[PDB]
Amino acid sequence: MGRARDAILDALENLTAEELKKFKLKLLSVPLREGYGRIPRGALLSMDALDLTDKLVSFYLETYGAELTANVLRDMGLQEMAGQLQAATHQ
Amino acid sequence: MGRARDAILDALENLTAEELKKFKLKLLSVPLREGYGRIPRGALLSMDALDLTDKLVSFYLETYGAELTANVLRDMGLQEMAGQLQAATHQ
Amino acid sequence: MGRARDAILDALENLTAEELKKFKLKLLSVPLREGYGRIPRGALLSMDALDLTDKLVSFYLETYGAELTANVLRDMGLQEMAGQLQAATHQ
Amino acid sequence: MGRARDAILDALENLTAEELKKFKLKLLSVPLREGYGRIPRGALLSMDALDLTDKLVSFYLETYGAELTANVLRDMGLQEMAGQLQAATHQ
Amino acid sequence: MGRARDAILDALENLTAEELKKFKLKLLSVPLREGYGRIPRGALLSMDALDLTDKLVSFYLETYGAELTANVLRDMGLQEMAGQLQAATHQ
Amino acid sequence: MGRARDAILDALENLTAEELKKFKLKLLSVPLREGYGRIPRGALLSMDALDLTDKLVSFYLETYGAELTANVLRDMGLQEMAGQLQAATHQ
Amino acid sequence: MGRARDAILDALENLTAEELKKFKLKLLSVPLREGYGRIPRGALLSMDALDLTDKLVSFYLETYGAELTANVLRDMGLQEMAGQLQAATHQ
Amino acid sequence: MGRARDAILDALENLTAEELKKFKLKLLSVPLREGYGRIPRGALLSMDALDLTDKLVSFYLETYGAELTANVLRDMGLQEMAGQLQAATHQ
Amino acid sequence: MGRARDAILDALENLTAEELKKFKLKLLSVPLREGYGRIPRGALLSMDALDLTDKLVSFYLETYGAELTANVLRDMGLQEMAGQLQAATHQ
Amino acid sequence: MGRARDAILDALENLTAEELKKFKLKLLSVPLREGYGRIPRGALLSMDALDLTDKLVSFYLETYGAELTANVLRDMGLQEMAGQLQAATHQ
Amino acid sequence: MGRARDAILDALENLTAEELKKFKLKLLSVPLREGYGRIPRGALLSMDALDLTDKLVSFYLETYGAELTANVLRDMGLQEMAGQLQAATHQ
Amino acid sequence: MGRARDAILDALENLTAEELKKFKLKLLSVPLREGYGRIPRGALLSMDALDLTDKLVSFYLETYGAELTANVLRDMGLQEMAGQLQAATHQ
Amino acid sequence: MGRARDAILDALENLTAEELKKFKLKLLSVPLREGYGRIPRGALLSMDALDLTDKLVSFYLETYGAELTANVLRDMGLQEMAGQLQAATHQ
Amino acid sequence: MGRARDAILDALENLTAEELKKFKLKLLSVPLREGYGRIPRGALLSMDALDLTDKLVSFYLETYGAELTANVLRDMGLQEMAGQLQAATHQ
Repeated sequence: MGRARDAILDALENLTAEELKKFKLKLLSVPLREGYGRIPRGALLSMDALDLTDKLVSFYLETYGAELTANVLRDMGLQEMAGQLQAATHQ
Repeated sequence: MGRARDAILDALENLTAEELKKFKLKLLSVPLREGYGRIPRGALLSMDALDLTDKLVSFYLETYGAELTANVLRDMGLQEMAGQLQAATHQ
Repeated sequence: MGRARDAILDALENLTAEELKKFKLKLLSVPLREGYGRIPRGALLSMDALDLTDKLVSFYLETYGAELTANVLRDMGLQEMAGQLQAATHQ
Repeated sequence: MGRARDAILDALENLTAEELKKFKLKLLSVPLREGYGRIPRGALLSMDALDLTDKLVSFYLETYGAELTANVLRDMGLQEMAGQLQAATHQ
Repeated sequence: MGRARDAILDALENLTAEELKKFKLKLLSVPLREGYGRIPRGALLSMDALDLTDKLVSFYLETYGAELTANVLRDMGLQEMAGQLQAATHQ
Repeated sequence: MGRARDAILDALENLTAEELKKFKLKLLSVPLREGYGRIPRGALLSMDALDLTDKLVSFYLETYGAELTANVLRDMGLQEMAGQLQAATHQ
Repeated sequence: MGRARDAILDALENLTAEELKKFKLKLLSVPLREGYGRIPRGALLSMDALDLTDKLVSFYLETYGAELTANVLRDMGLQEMAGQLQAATHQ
Repeated sequence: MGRARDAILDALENLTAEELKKFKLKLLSVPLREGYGRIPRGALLSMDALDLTDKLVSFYLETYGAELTANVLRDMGLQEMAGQLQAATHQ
Repeated sequence: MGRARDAILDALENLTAEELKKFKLKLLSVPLREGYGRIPRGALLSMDALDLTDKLVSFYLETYGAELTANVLRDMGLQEMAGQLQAATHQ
Repeated sequence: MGRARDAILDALENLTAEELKKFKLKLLSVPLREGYGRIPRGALLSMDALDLTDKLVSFYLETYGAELTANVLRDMGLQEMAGQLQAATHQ
Repeated sequence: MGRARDAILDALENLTAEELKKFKLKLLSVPLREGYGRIPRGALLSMDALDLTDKLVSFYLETYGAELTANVLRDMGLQEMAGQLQAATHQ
Repeated sequence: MGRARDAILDALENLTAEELKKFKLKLLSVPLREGYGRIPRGALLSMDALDLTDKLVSFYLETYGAELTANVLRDMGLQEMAGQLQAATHQ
Repeated sequence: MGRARDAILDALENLTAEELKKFKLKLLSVPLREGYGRIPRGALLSMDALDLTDKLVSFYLETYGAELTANVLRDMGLQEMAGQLQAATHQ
Repeated sequence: MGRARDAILDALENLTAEELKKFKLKLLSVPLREGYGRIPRGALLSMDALDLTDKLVSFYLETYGAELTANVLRDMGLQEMAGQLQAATHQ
């Protein structure tokens, strides 16, 4: 199996309990590519980091999951974690 | 078979674990059209979203089930979920 | 032979294991027209869906069997199955 | 056949699994008028709502069964279900 | 020929597969009037409802058979079938 | 189905979590008219607003439940909420 | 015939299925007086309450069967059933 | 049947979940009179209030069960519940 | 015989107890081609993964069963299991 | 001699006992061509797979028997057994 | 007589009932060598471990039966039981 | 008949459901004396306390069964039940 | 049998519930040696420590199971636990 | 049974939620006498005062459990509670 389910985790474990809430909230309205579903609010607003990584790799694929996570992280301002995630995923 | 069972599921899965309890509680006293039964309290206060959608579509019909769910959601305040459900059901 | 023995089966097979028990219990006290016997308690509380349909069509005629099944199903609130049964049997 | 086997069911399905256990426990020590037996503890501690209603109407007659159910429900506090049961059975 | 042979059947067909065994067990120890024999344990613990009714009406008389069946049903707790049998047999 | 179950909820939702504890505590010693039970401590000291409304409408009736809630709210000082509840319930 | 075949039932029927298995297991190692056989393990671990009472009264006598049942019931802790069984059998 | 099985419940429902664990823990080491068994630890640390009352009235008798519950409640500090239980049981 | 009965299992065994229920629920209303029956609701809402795969390959053929499972999995959002299912079945 | 009795046999042995009862029940109401009799209920509701195949090939002919059993299997939902049966019988 | 009928048993008795169903399911679609028949689905989905071993050694020979069991165990994941079976069979 | 089948039960009944699963798991890898068999994994991971005691006394004799139970309890940490079992068994 | 099933357990019981979730998550994407299967996601995300150890020793052998557990523990950071496991396993 | 399971509780309920964590942490490294096991981290870092007392008196005996608790309490500075525990235990 691909390692992308780990590189996401290392990016979502560096977020404090305050930035994780913001990440989950931003995940509710980020534009999505065609053919991909959206996580329901009831489950999204209660998952912790681990379930979030699992469901991100589940709904989307490894490549698109990593790209979406990086885009959301750069959207909220945190570019250190976003840069680390992009570096880990690309090569 | 009507697709309104999926529309109700897509609306009841966007409610938090606390809003679902409110929905189930309001379902106990909402006025009902004549000839339609009322869900017993013993099972109402224990079902999750999936069982709730199934039993809602079973007890009432597709059209009346969607209408009742929209009315209950509108009553409790959530104006976005009711709008989405009405848009999905009407056309 | 009449097809009413198949419409009842398609309706009693759509009930979960808990609703079938309720159906069998309510079959013990539903009002009956004159000239029609009542299913004994000893055998009724143990039959599955197939035996129940067979005994319903044997004790009661096809028209009255379907009508009684629809009435009992509508009494307990399950009206999707009742409407399906009425549509199947009337025409 | 009398309808008392139904009005009891509607009383026992409107209370959750938590106080159904309390109802079954109270049924072991409720005072009984002479000539009526007591439900054995071996089955009473595992019977669900449907079986409980059936056994209540079987051991106890319709009038006394409804009266005993109403008295037990009133004893444990729930006076809405007790009121509904009295209204249904009395007239 | 006596009609109460039917009524006993109507009383023993309302017993599920469980309390029929209990009825047969109580038939081995119920007190008996003088001049009446006891059913041997070898064949009693294997008969169904029909054979049980036939042998009950054979060993004892029609009136005493009905009375004994009613007494055993009353002693084991079932006070509805016993009342129904008494109503059927006395008049 | 009375609407008094919804009027109480609106009364128990506009008060903060700090005074919900005070309301539940005052509910333990409020005088009660004869024939009505008292909610046990073990359950009472743990239910939130929704279960509290359900239990209040269950143990007492609609009219008495609303009156008791209004009286308790008036006792703890909140005159705005008691007035709103009385206005909703009376007409 | 002896009535102790009934009282024994009244002891083995008011205990749950979880402790019936414990009773049957403990019946395997209880000491016995001389001249009395032991119930075979193959049949003992499968009988229900009724067969257990019948076999207990068959293998042992009325008095010794009741006494052994009371002793075993005391050994497993249940003293209410043992007390009522002794009260029934002694006089 | 004695009513003391009802008083004990009224004493075990007036203490919160945290105090129930303490009660069950102190029940593991309270001194017992001779001839009375001790509840096994495996089942004692998992029962709720209802099963606890049933087991207490089962292993011990009505009077000793009430007395032991009162003594344990007094030892663990709760004097109000112990006094209420003693008042309910003694007269 | 065809190997697609193994791939479907490999897709249905990667779902937790929660989205398996969603899969079963959405299997009740997915559009079907002509000549293909619909799984009865009574048995569908109780099967585990293994029975579900067996029945899916039974009612629908190898290719259509795999395609329907893939479509349903895509509809609920899980496009990781759907992707591998399509990869396995197509070649 | 015609080997259609083997195709019917190995088609009816690929379905569980639960589906065999459904097959036997639906055999009671399937439409029949003129000149062909109907299997009586007395034997139909008791035969196992082997003598069922024997009776199907006896009452009807090889071609008509295979066609009828294929139609019944198709109607009750199993499209996999029906397809292989048609493939075997046609050529 | 060969001992492979025992080595298979020790392999099919050391796995829980959850993966016994998986074993029986995968036995329906595993590739088979030429000249070897397939176990009918009607009986296969109901046998326990002992009947399964007997049928495996009857349909397939000792060596091929052991080899097929080892292959099926390997495919489903369990490589501890498969290694034990290979060690017991080969030498 | 030895009493060691009881001392084991008292040892396996004073430990909660969490330690019972650990006990059963450790029973799969404990070193065994020569000439004694090992309990198969299929049945071991599903038996409760009573079945576990029966099988322990069946496979291993009284002395070795008690000694093995004491050793397993000691190895898994519980030094109180192990000491109690040793005291009960040795003298 | 080998002692390796005990070394793993002691490693998995010394990490809290939050690290067990991380361990089970990293078990979904760890590289695997050829010929070894992967634990299905549906069952993996719900097992506790004991079931996890059982499955780890089941799918992978003792040596590879311990090695993989140590590798995952080092990957997720815990170096004390991995060192203890390696010391227990190697000698 | 010894009273050491109570005095230990009296020493652990006088600890606020802060130094209880310190007590549980220091319980992970306190030297142990030979023959006694160590509580795993998985449970030690989540158990409350009552579970802690139960597991302390379970893993160790009464005398050693009390002595070890006193030693740990004295180690972390709290001498009032250690002195009280010693006074309660020794005499």
